[PDB]
Amino acid sequence: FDSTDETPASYNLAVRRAAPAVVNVYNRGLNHNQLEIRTLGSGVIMDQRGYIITNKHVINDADQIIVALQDGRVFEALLVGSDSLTDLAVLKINATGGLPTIPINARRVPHIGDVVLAIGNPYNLGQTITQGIISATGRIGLNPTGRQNFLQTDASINHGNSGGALVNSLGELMGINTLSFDKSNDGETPEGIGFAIPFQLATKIMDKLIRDG
Amino acid sequence: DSTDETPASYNLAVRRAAPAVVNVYNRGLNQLEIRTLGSGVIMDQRGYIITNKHVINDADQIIVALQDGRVFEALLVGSDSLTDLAVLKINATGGLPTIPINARRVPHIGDVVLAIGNPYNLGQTITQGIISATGRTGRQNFLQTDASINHGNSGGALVNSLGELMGINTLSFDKSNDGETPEGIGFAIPFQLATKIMDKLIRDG
Amino acid sequence: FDSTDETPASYNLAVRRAAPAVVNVYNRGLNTNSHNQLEIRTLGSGVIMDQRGYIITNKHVINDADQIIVALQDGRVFEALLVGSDSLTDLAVLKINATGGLPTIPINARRVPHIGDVVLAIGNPYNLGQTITQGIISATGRIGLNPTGRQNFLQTDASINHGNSGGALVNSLGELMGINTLSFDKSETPEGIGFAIPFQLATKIMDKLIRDGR
Repeated sequence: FDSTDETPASYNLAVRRAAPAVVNVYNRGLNHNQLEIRTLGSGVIMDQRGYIITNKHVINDADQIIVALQDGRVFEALLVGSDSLTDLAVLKINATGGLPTIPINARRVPHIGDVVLAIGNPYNLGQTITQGIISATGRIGLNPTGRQNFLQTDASINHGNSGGALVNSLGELMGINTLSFDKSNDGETPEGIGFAIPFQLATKIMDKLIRDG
Repeated sequence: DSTDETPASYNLAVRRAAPAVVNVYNRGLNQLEIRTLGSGVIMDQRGYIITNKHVINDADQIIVALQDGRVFEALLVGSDSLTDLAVLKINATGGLPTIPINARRVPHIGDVVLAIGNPYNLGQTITQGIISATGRTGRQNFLQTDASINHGNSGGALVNSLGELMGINTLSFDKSNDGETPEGIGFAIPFQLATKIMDKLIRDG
Repeated sequence: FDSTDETPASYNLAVRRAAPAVVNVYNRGLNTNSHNQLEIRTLGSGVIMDQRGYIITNKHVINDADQIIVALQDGRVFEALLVGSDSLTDLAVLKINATGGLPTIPINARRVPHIGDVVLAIGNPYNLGQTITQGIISATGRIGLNPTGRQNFLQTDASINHGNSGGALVNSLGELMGINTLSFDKSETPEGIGFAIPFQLATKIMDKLIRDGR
């Protein structure tokens, strides 16, 4: 066979569309005049004004919040506001050049079985893309998350992924990665159970935090 | 503008297969509480359900919960320790969703598969992997998969992108080497074998 | 008309093309406690690179071997000779002598691996037998300094376990992307973080070791 003309199966289109808007978020603290990285996570640039969604846990008790873009630009971020109920926080960067923004299709309904990519900075390795599916789109009854509206996914999520993007194969934002199941019942480590705040809610909470705080 | 583009998805398989995958509760006298939980697959309109033997062992009461909200008390038809399969029976009156079965489908290594079950009682969960290997003390024959399988997935379904049953999820490899956790190594009883075991158990033979 | 031809989504084509060329590699040492018998000390994977019987594996799989055994998926078993190893890249080259035709790994020298490409990892984790796992290319290298200490690793979330080392990472076409080498294993258990030597570097090192042995 000659595969030179065949095309490898790929979600690179989604990567090129979405990944430039996903940032590395650095929670710096003083411990001396010199600042040190205390926590790191990810964030998503939502619009051209410089508003960024991240996770509240990532940015709590920060003396300085740093945002690093995949294009090499580094900004100091301002905390616009945070919501403990949803674990979301909004940041603001002041930029000249123009900013990459996350694709959002407000009319897209996420479906269970949809291929998704998680985009973030696990263990400070640098931007990482992982692939899974939507395992669930919320819950009707009471469940161990205590919430009714999480997207669940088996796209590998690690420490440093929090605040980052979950996108479909088109690069459209599905959710903001927030949690990974860790409760081992009998020695066994949970595998491929992760949670994201649905994009519709993330949009709404951002808008309210921008205007109110 | 991706408005008319179509997201890559295995939702078709989900719609076809997931309604037939049930939550299995091993309940024990407390009053009455949940002891072990797993999953099960509704195999036919008669109300016969395949599950895992370790899920239902020593139960005072076996409860089966469907995704449509119906809850039934299940009766233990029989179990097979050699294959770790058990058959349950619920009230078939009122119509039941059943698992798609293609008896002529040959499972191939590299086939995309979805695992369907109730891990950690989170509610029905779909995970995606591929068939990693086939034909895997013990003389058992398994399909191996990297579709994430967790405590509570046992007795549940492994299906292909068409929603056709490939196997019954049974085991997750956890044998560490130099102090490390295995990732993406899971085992399912092939559907042909499971069907055979179910038939024998129903006959009581 | 009653039997239609719908087929499930599958990477079986890549499997059929690539998997025959991925071998199980056994590092065997003789012990002086049981009748000078050879026993397995380490196991990994390897990739048959050309018809002559040259095989890429990881250096750490074949370190201190009294005997290196190579097992093919068709059932053939060979004693391999160590051609050479490179500690800088953790690659080793083996040589087998076969009468029949050997299966070889598909290589497209003009293929550029892209982040998001579907990949399959092929190897022998925990001596279960050849195992195929599926992920994507998570990253194709790093510009900045990072915890791996290196700049050219392909990162992947295709599940990699003990025994996968020296084995193949291929795309959906069966074309070699890299040689699986490392897993991020200890700090929280990391999930879906694995590393492969890019096929271009693996090919350059192999040719060097075949020519010189160094």
